[PDB]
Amino acid sequence: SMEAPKIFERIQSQTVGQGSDAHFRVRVVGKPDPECEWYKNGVKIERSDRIYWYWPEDNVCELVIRDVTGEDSASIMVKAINIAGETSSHAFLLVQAK
Repeated sequence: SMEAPKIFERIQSQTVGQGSDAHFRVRVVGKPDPECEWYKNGVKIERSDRIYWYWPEDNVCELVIRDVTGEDSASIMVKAINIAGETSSHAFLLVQAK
């Protein structure tokens, strides 16, 4: 008895000073536990030392974009998926210089 992912808490838009770190969090459940995928301007995010996502809590998937630059302003999208379905949540990241 599989259950499609359901977002309880959507991601919120962030306006962050260039050089600071951007954080995005979604609370989502599903059976099996859904995998979490993040997209920056439509491009799927892969982990690096600057940008990665993790599970700070079992039902919270978080994206961290460290030391942002103007080049990081973007539409941010998280997609939670498991064998029963997928769902997504959207926000933007707006970077401000100095």
